[PDB]
This record gives sequence, C-alpha cells and structure tokens, in this order.
Amino acid sequence: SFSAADVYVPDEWEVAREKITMSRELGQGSFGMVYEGVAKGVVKDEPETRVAIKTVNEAASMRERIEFLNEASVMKEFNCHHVVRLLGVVSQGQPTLVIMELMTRGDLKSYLRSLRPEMLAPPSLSKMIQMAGEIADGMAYLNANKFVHRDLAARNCMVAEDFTVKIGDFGMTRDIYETDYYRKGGKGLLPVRWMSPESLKDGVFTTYSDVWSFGVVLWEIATLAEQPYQGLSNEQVLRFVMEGGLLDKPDNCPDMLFELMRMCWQYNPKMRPSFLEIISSIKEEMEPGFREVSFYYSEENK
Ligand SMILES: COc1cc2c(Nc3ccc(Sc4nccn4C)c(Cl)c3)c(C#N)cnc2cc1OCCCN(C)CCO
Repeated sequence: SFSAADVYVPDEWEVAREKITMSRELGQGSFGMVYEGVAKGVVKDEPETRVAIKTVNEAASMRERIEFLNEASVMKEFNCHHVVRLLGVVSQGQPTLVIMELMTRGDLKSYLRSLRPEMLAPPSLSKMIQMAGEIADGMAYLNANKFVHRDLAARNCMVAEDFTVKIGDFGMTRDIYETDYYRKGGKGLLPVRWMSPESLKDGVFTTYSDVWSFGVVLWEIATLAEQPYQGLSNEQVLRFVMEGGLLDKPDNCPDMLFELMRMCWQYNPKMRPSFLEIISSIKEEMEPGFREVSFYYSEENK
C-alpha cells in the first residue's frame, strides 16, 4: 500500500521488513511505540545488530507521518560517533518502522538518577570529563554542519552499553547555514531552565546558546540530575537568568567542572567557549578510544 513512507524517504534508507525482528517493548515514543530488537545486515560487517525499532501505526494522520519522516530525514545527514545514528527505515509495510542504533542504558537523565542512594556524590571527575567530552564532540559536529540543537539536555542524550554518551533527540534542531541563528516566531515549548538568557529575551538561538545548554547538562551530570534552579518557579527562573543569575556550584563538585560551567554561562554569548575549544581543554583526559572515533580528531574537522 502507498503511503507517505513511500515518497518522503530516499529508498536508500530502506530495509526489508523481514530483516527486522522486534523483541520486547522499550517504551512510548513521540510518534509511536519503541521496541528493542535485531536488524540483520544493516551495519557493515555485522550479520546482526541490536537496534531500537519505532512503529508508526495506521492510526496516525498523514500530517503526523510526514512530519515524523522529515524529522528522521535530518538525522540521515549526521554520521558521528557521538550522535545516535539512524540505521534505516522500513517503508513498504503497514506499520512504518524506523531503525535506530540501540542505546542499552537509555537517557542520560535516567542514568544519572540511577546512581543515587534511594531517597550524594557525583561520578568521578574522570567519568564526568568523558561524558562532557563525548557530548561536546557530538555538538561540535552539529555546529560544524550548521545546526542548532536548541534542546540540549541530559534527557536528550543516550548512554550506550559501554557507557558512551551520545546526542540523541533532534525534533527541535534547526538549520543555520546563512544567518547563523534561528529566531522563534510564535509559542515555544522548550524548557526555560536550559535556555540561554538571550534565548529567553529575543527567541534567538545560536551555537552560543547551545554551549549555554551544555553548561546546564554539565550541572545535571554533577548533581545526578537535579532540577536546575530548584526552588524557583518558571516565572522566577525566567527573571533570574535574564538578569544574570547563575546556578550554584554543586556541593561535591570538583572546581574544574564548575569553572567549565561558568565559562559556558558567560552572559555575552560571544564570550563563551566553542564546542571545539571545550574539547581541547580536556582532550588529554579522554579515554584512549576517543582519538579514533571522535569528530574532533577527524578529517572532516579543519
Ligand atoms: C527506554 O527506551 C529506549 C529508547 C531508545 C531510543 N529511542 C528512540 C527514539 C526515536 C526513534 S524513531 C524517531 N522518532 C523521532 C525521531 N526519530 C529518529 C527510535 Cl527508533 C528510538 C533509541 C534511539 N534513537 C536508542 N536506544 C533506546 C533505548 C531505550 O531503552 C533501552 C534501555 C532502557 N533501560 C531499560 C534502562 C534501565 O531500566
């Protein structure tokens, strides 16, 4: 049967519904239900791969479907070791399938919460630098390809079986080749606690604002996923941040990681570090594998 899937996805991202086997439910997803499972011959040199599978059911408007596909279409553009990668979509069938790289340990937020005692030290500075570095790497790729994530936060990063952290959710990211910015016209649903002052004020999003968010996820990592500006309301956070407010250094936070935050929170966007700069300052503290797999140390980067 002919559906949006047939036109809106290059058949060069297609894979036979027979190659894809679903096992158990992982959870709800933006446009359908996500399943863990296996995808034969989708990864070069793998006879089999573990993957996450999303199912869009007939019971979803064509509008719904089209947008959903277009969102995935941007994914396609990205090929970075620290971005969750799209493995392909099954388009000739009754429930459209999207096949993503499996991240066995789920979202960085939940993962961080799992480290707490049971209703409060943070990971070791070394574990933390690795996360910070792997997140910064993905973002630097994003920015090199002229995108603004807009929605960077612990809840949007995934953690792989080997504890590698990757950027994961791009429903909110925009193209910025020419302009180097995105301006929000109407109502926005982005959480205010991750938003840069300039973004709260004008609706402007740049890579400088991404770096601001990055600081906040460093803060989330440090506090094992506390709510930023706890004790303030969205109202007060708004006011507080725009007028120069800053998150307090976590109790138990190694100075270094909080210095890094304080630079990502420079009020003047132009005074913040680039994702490349950030990586540079800690690249010598990253587990060996990094050099091989990172975008920082890749050909694309120069
Ligand atoms: C918890 O649910 C999970 C969702 C995942 C996921 N999500 C996902 C999101 C969107 C799509 S399709 C889509 N919709 C909009 C855009 N796109 C591409 C797909 Cl296919 C998967 C992707 C990925 N990616 C990769 N890995 C995942 C692992 C999950 O859990 C296993 C461990 C949890 N665990 C049990 C923790 C301990 O309890």
